[PDB]
Amino acid sequence: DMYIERAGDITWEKDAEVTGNSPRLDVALDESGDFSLVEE
Amino acid sequence: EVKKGETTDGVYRVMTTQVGVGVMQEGVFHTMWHVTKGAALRSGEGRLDPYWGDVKQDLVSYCGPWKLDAAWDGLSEVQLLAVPPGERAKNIQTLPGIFKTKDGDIGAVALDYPAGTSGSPILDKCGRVIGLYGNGVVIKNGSYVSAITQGKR
Repeated sequence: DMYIERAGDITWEKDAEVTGNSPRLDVALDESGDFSLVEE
Repeated sequence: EVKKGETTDGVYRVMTTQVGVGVMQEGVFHTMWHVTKGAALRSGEGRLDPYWGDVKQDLVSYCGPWKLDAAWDGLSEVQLLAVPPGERAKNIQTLPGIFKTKDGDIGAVALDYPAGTSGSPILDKCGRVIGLYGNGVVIKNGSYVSAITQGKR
């Protein structure tokens, strides 16, 4: 069995670290809800 | 002993070992399906029972219908409110990429966090949850890209 415990408020933080790129990917979503990359 | 109408909105760890993360808003708990697999959750005496769920969307709501409807504007940067297992919640700003499927385009964040972080909320500059983190792909270099998974209100 599972339970939940509080982790914080949902707020935008000013001066948060910015990182990561913004890739454009061709993906496929199957009926199980899993994403996979599309072969070239 | 609470004022009538009081809730406790916020972000929560889904524990079992942290298996996921979820959003409490307007009395409904929102997380990803693969985190709880539609199982009931405990909230210290109170028990949360599933209300709506979809395996393909990988989303589930407890105590009521899905309440989150804000969407990424396709243009501005977002913030992942990452709640990793064993670490404090922390905001990460990023410009989303794009998942392109045969049925349209979805925003995606190129941020890499353990599996127990699934269900962490993604925010617009208003602080509105535009989706949940934790369902995506691992690309060739081993890094993880997550879709901005949003439900319907």
